[PDB]
Amino acid sequence: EVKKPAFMDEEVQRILTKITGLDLQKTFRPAIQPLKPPTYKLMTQAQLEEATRLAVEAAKVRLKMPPVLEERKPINDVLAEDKILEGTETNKYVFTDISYNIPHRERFIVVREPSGTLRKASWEERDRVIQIYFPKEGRRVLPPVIFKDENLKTMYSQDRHADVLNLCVAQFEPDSAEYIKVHHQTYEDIDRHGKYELLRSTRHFGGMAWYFVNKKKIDGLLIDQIQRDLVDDATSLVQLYHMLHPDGQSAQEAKEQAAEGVDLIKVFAKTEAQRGAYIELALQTYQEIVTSHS
Amino acid sequence: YEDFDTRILEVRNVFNMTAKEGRKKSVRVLVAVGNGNGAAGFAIGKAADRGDAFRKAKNRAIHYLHYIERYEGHTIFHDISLRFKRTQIRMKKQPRGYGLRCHRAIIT
Repeated sequence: EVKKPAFMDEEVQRILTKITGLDLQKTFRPAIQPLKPPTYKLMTQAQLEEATRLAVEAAKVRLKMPPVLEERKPINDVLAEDKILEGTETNKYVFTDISYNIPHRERFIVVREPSGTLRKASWEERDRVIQIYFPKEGRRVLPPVIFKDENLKTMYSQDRHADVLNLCVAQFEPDSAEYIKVHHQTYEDIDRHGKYELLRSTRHFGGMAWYFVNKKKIDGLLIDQIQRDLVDDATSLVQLYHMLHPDGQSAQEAKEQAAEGVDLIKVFAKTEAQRGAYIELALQTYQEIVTSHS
Repeated sequence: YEDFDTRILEVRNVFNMTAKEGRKKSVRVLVAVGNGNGAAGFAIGKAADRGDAFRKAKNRAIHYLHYIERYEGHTIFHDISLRFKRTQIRMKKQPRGYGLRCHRAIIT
């Protein structure tokens, strides 16, 4: 069976990086933090171009995409059931192995319940105690309250989606249900209101496009990419849609006609686009403007 | 010159020895003026009455307006260290939000 493309596949990362884009002004926007007096260097045009090159190297590492993983499976394993200790304790004991050189997902965290059962700690218990003994800058022991639906809606009205996601990466693990719930809610709000520009030149654009492709709702992102004159990106998105859905009618139509460039987007509109009529209209208008002006 | 503000820096009441009062009276006033937009100046006015020394200094300083270059309108372009006679001043360029941490006369 042809392997399903992955998020980290070198081909997918290439397309996702391209559509994301780069903008040294957005990637390195000034942080509202304690400030220090700036330094100054006299540089030639060769030195200045070298410095810009290093800035683009750093902007690449800054735009490294966070992992996209499937939801973890609940831990429900009972190591022992020592019933002699039933009724001798009122509160659960949580024992955590805090040996320094063990990966956190390979640590043993067990719970001795009042009934006497010795069981493995759940995912919610594992993350909480690992924060208490291996505290991570940005993360809090107890889940913050900003992730409540009402609080998240407030952040969305202020167009602070990149912050909601940066907060979800500091607090939650990539495979947790809370992580997926928040990300899928932020991506969904961007879609409904056409706010795709908020996450461009950010590490969160790749996951957003990935989510739309898998959910077969790239119509909005294509219409917005076309209206911004980013039609090379729009074609790459249709290539990613024809890569993760090879047996789709649209992918089979492009093979029949060996479509390339703007042809790929036209094929998608007729075959699998939820709102094809608009994609052609926006695509046609772009062609008219390009042809008429140039 | 409604856009200019005047501030006092020193007021001396000095007495000399003239026949009018035996020991005559004198008021020497140092003032500074500025529009808060890069233009500032200072002058000394002397008179027998304090009110007159204020007018003389205040109107003299408007004729000696320096223009001071501000980096981005909030700070000096670079560190400045100098000695004027026996008084040493040492200024430092600082980021926004730092405020004016200087001698009370320099803040004015």
